[PDB]
Amino acid sequence: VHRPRRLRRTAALRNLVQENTLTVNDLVFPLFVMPGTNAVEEVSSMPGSFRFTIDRAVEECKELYDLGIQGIDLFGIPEQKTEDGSEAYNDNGILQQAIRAIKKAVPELCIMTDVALDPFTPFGHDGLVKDGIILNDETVEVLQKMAVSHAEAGADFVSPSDMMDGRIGAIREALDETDHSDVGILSYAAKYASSFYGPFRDALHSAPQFGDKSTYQMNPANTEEAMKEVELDIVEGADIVMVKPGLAYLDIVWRTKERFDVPVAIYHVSGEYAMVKAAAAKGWIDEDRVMMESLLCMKRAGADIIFTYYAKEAAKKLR
Amino acid sequence: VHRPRRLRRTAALRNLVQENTLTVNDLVFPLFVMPGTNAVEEVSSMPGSFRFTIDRAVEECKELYDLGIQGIDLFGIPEQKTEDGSEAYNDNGILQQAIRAIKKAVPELCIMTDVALDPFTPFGHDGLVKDGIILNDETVEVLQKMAVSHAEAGADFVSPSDMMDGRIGAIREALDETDHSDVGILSYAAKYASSFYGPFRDALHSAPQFGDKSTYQMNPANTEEAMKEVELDIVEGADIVMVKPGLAYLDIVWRTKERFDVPVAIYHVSGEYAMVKAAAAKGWIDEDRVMMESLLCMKRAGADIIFTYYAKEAAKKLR
Amino acid sequence: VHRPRRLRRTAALRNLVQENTLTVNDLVFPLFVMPGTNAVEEVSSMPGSFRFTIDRAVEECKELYDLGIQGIDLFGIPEQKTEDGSEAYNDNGILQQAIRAIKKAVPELCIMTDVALDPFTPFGHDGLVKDGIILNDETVEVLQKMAVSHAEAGADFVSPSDMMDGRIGAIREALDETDHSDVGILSYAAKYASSFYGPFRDALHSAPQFGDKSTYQMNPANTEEAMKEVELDIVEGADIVMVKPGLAYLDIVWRTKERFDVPVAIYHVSGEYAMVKAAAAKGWIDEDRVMMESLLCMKRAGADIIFTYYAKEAAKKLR
Amino acid sequence: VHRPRRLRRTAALRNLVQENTLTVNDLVFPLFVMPGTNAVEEVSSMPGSFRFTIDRAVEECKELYDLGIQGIDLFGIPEQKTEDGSEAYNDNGILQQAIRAIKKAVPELCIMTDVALDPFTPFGHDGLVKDGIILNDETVEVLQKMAVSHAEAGADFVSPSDMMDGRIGAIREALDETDHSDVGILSYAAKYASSFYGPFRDALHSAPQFGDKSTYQMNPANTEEAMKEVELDIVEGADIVMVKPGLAYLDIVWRTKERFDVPVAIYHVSGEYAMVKAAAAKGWIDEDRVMMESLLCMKRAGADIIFTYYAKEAAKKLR
Amino acid sequence: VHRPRRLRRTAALRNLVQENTLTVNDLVFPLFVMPGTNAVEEVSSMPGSFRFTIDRAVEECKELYDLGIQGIDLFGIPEQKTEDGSEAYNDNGILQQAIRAIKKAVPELCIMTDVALDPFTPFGHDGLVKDGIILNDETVEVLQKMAVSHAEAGADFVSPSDMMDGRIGAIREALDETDHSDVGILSYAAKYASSFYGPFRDALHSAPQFGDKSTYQMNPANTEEAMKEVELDIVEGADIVMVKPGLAYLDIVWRTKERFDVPVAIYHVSGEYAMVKAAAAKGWIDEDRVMMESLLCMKRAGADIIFTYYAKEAAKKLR
Amino acid sequence: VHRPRRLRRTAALRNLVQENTLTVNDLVFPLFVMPGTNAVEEVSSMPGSFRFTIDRAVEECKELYDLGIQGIDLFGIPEQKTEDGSEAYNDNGILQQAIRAIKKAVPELCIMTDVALDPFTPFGHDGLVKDGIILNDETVEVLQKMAVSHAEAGADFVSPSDMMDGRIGAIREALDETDHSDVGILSYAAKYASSFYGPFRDALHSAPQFGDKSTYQMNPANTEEAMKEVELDIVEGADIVMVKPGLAYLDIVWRTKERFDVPVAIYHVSGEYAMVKAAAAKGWIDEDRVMMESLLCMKRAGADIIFTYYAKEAAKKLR
Ligand SMILES: *C(CCC(=O)O)CC[C@H](*)CCC(=O)O
Ligand SMILES: *C(CCC(=O)O)CC[C@H](*)CCC(=O)O
Ligand SMILES: *C(CCC(=O)O)CC[C@H](*)CCC(=O)O
Ligand SMILES: *[C@H](CCC(=O)O)CC[C@@H](*)CCC(=O)O
Ligand SMILES: *[C@H](CCC(=O)O)CC[C@@H](*)CCC(=O)O
Ligand SMILES: *[C@H](CCC(=O)O)CC[C@@H](*)CCC(=O)O
Ligand SMILES: [Mg+2]
Ligand SMILES: [Mg+2]
Ligand SMILES: [Mg+2]
Ligand SMILES: [Mg+2]
Ligand SMILES: [Mg+2]
Ligand SMILES: [Mg+2]
Repeated sequence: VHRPRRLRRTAALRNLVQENTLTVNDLVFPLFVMPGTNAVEEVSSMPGSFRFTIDRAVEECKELYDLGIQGIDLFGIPEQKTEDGSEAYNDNGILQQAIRAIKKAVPELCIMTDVALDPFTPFGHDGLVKDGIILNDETVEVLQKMAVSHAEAGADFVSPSDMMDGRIGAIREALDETDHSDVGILSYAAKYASSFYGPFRDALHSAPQFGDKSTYQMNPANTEEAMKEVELDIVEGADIVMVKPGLAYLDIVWRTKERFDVPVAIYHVSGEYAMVKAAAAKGWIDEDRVMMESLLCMKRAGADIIFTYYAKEAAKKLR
Repeated sequence: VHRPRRLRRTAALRNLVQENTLTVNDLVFPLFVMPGTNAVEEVSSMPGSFRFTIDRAVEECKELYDLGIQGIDLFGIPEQKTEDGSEAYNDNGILQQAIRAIKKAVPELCIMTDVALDPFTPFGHDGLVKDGIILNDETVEVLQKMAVSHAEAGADFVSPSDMMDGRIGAIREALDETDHSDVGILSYAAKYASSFYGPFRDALHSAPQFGDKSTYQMNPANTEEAMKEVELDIVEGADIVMVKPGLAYLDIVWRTKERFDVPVAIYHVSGEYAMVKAAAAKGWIDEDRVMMESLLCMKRAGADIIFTYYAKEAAKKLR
Repeated sequence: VHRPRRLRRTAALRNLVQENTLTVNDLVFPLFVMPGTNAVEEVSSMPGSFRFTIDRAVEECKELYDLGIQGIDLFGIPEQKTEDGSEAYNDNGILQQAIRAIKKAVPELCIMTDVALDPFTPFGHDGLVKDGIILNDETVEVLQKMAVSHAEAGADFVSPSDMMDGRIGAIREALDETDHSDVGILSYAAKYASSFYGPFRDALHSAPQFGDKSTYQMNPANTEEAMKEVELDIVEGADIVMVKPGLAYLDIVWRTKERFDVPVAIYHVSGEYAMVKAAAAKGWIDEDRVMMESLLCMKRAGADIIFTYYAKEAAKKLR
Repeated sequence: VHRPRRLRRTAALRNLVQENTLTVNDLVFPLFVMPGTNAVEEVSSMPGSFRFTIDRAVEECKELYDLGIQGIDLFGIPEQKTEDGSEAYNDNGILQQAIRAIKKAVPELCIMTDVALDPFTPFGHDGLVKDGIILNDETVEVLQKMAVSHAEAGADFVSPSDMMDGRIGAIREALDETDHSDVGILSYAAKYASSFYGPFRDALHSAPQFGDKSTYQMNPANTEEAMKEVELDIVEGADIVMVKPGLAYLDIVWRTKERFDVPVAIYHVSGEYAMVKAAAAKGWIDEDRVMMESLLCMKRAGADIIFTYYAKEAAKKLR
Repeated sequence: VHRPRRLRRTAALRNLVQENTLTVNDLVFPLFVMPGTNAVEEVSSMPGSFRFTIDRAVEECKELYDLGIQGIDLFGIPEQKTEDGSEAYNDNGILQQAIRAIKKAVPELCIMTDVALDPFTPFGHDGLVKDGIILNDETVEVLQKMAVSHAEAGADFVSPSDMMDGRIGAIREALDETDHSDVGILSYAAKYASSFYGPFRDALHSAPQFGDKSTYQMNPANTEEAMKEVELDIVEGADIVMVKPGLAYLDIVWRTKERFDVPVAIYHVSGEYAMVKAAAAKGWIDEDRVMMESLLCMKRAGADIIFTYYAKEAAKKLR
Repeated sequence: VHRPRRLRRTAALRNLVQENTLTVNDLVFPLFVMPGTNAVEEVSSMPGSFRFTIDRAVEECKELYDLGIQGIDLFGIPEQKTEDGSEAYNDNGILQQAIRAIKKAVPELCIMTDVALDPFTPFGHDGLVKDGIILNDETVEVLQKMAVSHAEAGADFVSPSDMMDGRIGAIREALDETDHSDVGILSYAAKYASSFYGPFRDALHSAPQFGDKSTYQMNPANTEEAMKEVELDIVEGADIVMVKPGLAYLDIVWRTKERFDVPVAIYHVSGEYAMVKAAAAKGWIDEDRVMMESLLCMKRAGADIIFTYYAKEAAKKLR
């Protein structure tokens, strides 16, 4: 009686019933900005990924937008790393310059900016360290000024990847106070303590991360705790809530979409990206096929936004 | 605290968070075929719609598929109308000739065929009439042969618009018996007794429709009864289920999608089409914008397939 | 075994099981009030619709109530349009006079009043414009005084169609402060950026609307975002929540009714009205049948109140 | 913040927000028919209710339909009572004569017929008795013939009040076999062992009811068991399901409507009717107001059809 | 296969599976206290009901508790009725004396006290009347002092039957402020504007109730609005929430129990009581059977507490 | 108020609250068997994976079970490939020899056997090919015999990976007929048309896979269709249901577990395995940590059984 294969008999039927499709409007391109002029350094552990000087990020953002990419996520690599991480909220900071430069050149592009102290401190942590303890409230107060700093330079969205308690609310208070109630917050609501973050940590040159990040980042075994975490951020006022990492976390994505009535974002992490890249170099997989299939998997799971290092290559195929 | 306008501040942000999108793959173009060679009669009450000869129907389907449309829905206008409606299951019938011709020329296109006795009988009803009563089981037995007839001509899908009880299960049985278990059924599961079908009625020249069709077509006031209708049709083995009419019935479309786990189809009826067309001719509305917005509304309501007479125009804009 | 057609066999059975019915108590008549004495101007793009002088609105409200209509929605057309839109909260305003006059003549009628700056400003926007940006908070403070102004003149309900963030709460604070805790608020909770608003914009003579209204009005593709929008307004204290537009938005209506335990209102928009009117002028549809069927569709979708320009014609048929 | 009294401040507002309404189309009038010509005996325990002769029953039905009542429920009082209850399926039985006479005179009225052995047997039970045991399957086999008998006389619906297991499926089978698959079944799905049926019992003169009917009629303490009872009856093929008694059973009515997607019917029992009637005669209550409020309560509980002895009085007021 | 009658075959099986049972712990006895010494007046419209002088209420409360009744609801009939209703919060009031006397004699009994201005004012309303408008906030401030007055005299629970907005919260604030955070509140959360309250209004001799109570008491047609009403009272801090009236409102009771995780109370109103009493006087029903069946109906619907005038007669049978 | 980091402050607290854990009992080791004696060929595209001879397969299973692995999944590589794939049901086939040998040596281990025609046919598809069409019912009839063949050799479970319609029910029928109603079925219920199966394909040497397998394997874009697929398979009688591929499909795994009440299995595909393996060889990721985290992710998604090529390595670490 029931033969499901009827909806798969032809390409002309599979497209009709196809529940989900990937578009360029689902893609956000992360951009690493280092100091200097006219230099582009390839990440050794992320083939195809690059460190960009401000002038080169500007031109990259032209190519990105012309391909139809709507948003970018900016990551800063400072020349000086300090224990108090005060360079994070420097108005003359490399990140701040990048925002200001890109907003001038490509105004129609949405500039999302990372709000974390990870590459701004010698300990390699998202927050301030005292006696081996990564502090909560002391960090958030630094995070407040950082988000203000980004909004000041002209940023559209701030994306705090710190995983501190109640930072989203404080940042909302901080941004509202400084005439930026129109600058949005993409919370990294359920960021897990993953072993998939390798290639990202050498890409930002962040100094030895010391002890692991299990004091604040989620236990990879937990599902219910992600639901608690996301809700707190929505009550705090987050416009968009993200789950990280991506591929092996598509179950959390589904739970967040089915339950919260808020745009869902996902991170196609460096490790996932390096996995596809290394296996294709050996000839064991097809890079193009796996990268696109995995991006469609994220759309099926219920993600609306995908922060991916394959965004530009994905943009070219969806033209 | 909460400012939803943040996700509306720029075209860049609106596109990232946009929950639903319209594609060429959500469109099916209904096609009316009349007897003769090389003639295209425009429908008076549907500007832009045409009665096609088998040879010019082929011409249209080349143009349709090249624009990226995956499926068509065929309607036949027979030279002769009989009380027993036997021409419906004629193997040399115009409908059958059109299927066989289109399938030869453009094989990669999905041919869906209307299974109803409306234009084949002088009484203008979907079934066989006796003493003013439109008969159920006697009709289905004729419909069984009709559906088999289409499959024999080369049809991919059959779309029974009759609204007789238990027709789908019997058609499934009849199709399975004649080695066509790979031919699908798109059921008009919740088809309503609407006054929006005016322009469709004179388009197929169907003879005096007599009294209304409230004895079998659903009461426009009923919601819970659409759920009952759809289920029976799924248990019977429908691959796709349809809600008709479209615009003013998007609540039913949403109920069907949230409850049944089966591809949902919808009909953008001739009345809706003529309504946009007549108001645009006066300059009171923008044709392109209203037609596209109404199509987006249907995707939002949770439809996957849209039977629309604007399909080709919409395809041109999404190209 | 199961033959649903049994409940459709006769008119005497269809009425018994009929899930929903339209009554006069479901209808609200929108009224446009222009300055002057003894003048009634027909809207060129809305046949059957009229611009009313105060003395003529009074007499119209007699005919409306005598037919059994319980509520009216007042729209003002001022002689002077100012960039600050201060005429909106003028106690001697044409809208205010209308409220005061109608309340004297027909006390038993519920006067709902529009709270938006659309026809009161040269830019044709629901709010105040600065550097091309339609302001949020600055607008709401003007909206506060406007609602107070209406309540002062004797209005029963205020219906803010502005689509600003947090206006409903502020208006509730504003009305509570000025001894009007008994004057209700019908929020336009999920008003979409539609291309169906044409004939309404020329009816209020509102000056060229400049750029589109996508910064605040909802994306026609969004369903989940409407659920977020409605809830915020209910927490803010809205007595009634409306979805706009109507016919092609019946899915949102269903979601709002099934989830919020609050009276649901809907807007039968000018474009929908002009569509039925233009097609009937051509003879392609039956005006009476389509207008009533579409009103029943709204009752089926779960609406309690219908703001419709066919209200009086609908009232006459339901007598 | 929240003031619900805002929607109660005026008759104009109460009517707009009113969730449910009572219509003539929700009313079915039960009619008792006795042997003889031209005689109307008033029931002592039901003031306003009458025993009717076939000829005066016709007279009543003209008056009923002209007031707008769509359906009647017929009860027969036979001249002779036999232990095998064979008069129930007599083709010249008074019930059958009444069906055939009413259907000729007022054809546009829906005739529903009681299928029970209560007034046809000396033991006063719904089924056949053996050794003090009211038999199940032996009863249903008699009920099958009874239902067929009514269909043969011209009945539109059969309403089996017996509360035997699996009776509906068998009646459906029996009706389908005898070319009556178009005749519906209104099942007394959750009929309770109530003490409210006093005035109904002497009205049909049913001989000494013996011991109570707790062996088959539901325990007034059971909720979950009504859900079990109703489902079996729907799977068996009931078109409408009924809850009995009415007023004190509105919770069951709500459970049935929220869970089953099938038209729900209810019985306004003789005891409820006599209760209002006796208290009004003392001047302790207002008859008109209580009868109407109780009918509104049933519509609110989610019933669509109401079997009530006040049907004609209610029809007069809704006219 | 499935024969439900198996669980009804014997009394020894019906008791095992019986889902719900009525106990004495489900019963609360309402008590009307008039001024004077050694006098008991029978309510003409409520046979079996009595007006009690303080000394006679004390002795009645002995008989009530000895039968196993845990709670009583006290209603006051003052010698003087004033427009400001200041006698309501008089420490020397007849109600206050009753509380104090009964608490001395039967300490183990739970004294619940009515908090409404109905029999304390000449207009016969639950609140203070100004220009025909029954005031909200002005009433609640009087209600605050009334509840304090009751708690002062030694009351256990206060049961506000006023149906004013936000009274439960204010009374909670008022009781908390005056060292009575341990005195509970049984809110009349969803009290409907019923025509069943007749015999209660003459029992308290309350002066002509003037215009009806539709400005604050619920529309008998509304279900969703009861859900909104109950929640507000639970957020305000109500320990117990009641639905009124009882029998014809068992659907609201079910909705309240299934959704709110809070003890549910119900009122077996005077009109329901007078209905059973009048019909039994005629011999049409069995008083004992109907009274107990209807009390079990309330337990089935999900009520925990039943305010009933048959409580003592019910207590005697459940001994 | 809320600080989730409290449950992350120490390893002592993280372990107490940890929602999910990985055990040796959640692991199944897939085993490839080739013809010959005493030979172990390592897969070029899967480092760590091996082609085993029946005798060395036994050797492996001793080592596997001693580490605590409860189940294995056997794949056969036949010396000869025929178009009818008859070697699949050969009783002296290598697969059958391996079952019979392993079951003798290590009896306490659960032998699960792959039921597919992929490595047995030159066309490289799961079913029989005719005119470019992979046949359904003709395939299942061969699969029936195959499953019976395994049961005859001594298999405990059969795991059909074919993705033909209605194969499970027929296999259940076929197994029950041949006195093997105690042999289970682990259905590949939602197997997707993935590009992750590269390294598995050359491992079993399966001849040119021809065109893709989108005619029967699920579209990676479909969520609702996995729910439809799984249900049919459960109604057919599957004891365990599987989702494939794994990591990028954890949303489907969660949907299946939350809805179906049947043990959920998952496949850690060769592509995922090669991805971790290739990236670790470059030193971009930690092999041990990523492999274990991905396995934990699967347990979190709600899987109970995990088919993984890292099973033995994982078993060593959990020892
Ligand atoms: C139903 C209508 C048949 C009829 O009444 O003629 C099947 C075809 C639907 C077409 C919709 C339209 O374009 O009106
Ligand atoms: C059930 C009652 C039969 C009986 O016990 O006599 C079927 C008829 C219901 C009538 C309800 C009433 O009016 O009491
Ligand atoms: C499905 C894949 C068959 C094929 O396409 O060769 C059944 C076996 C799954 C193995 C998964 C893997 O390791 O790739
Ligand atoms: C979160 C993780 C920081 C770290 O531990 O390196 C902030 C940035 C996420 C992207 C990581 C990736 O691409 O893997
Ligand atoms: C909302 C839309 C304003 C506009 O854009 O014109 C306020 C009034 C709604 C009615 C519009 C209609 O009737 O189409
Ligand atoms: C609510 C109703 C007051 C009234 O209108 O009389 C407070 C007391 C309820 C009991 C009424 C009854 O027993 O009917
Ligand atoms: Mg957090
Ligand atoms: Mg059907
Ligand atoms: Mg809003
Ligand atoms: Mg039954
Ligand atoms: Mg209240
Ligand atoms: Mg399957």
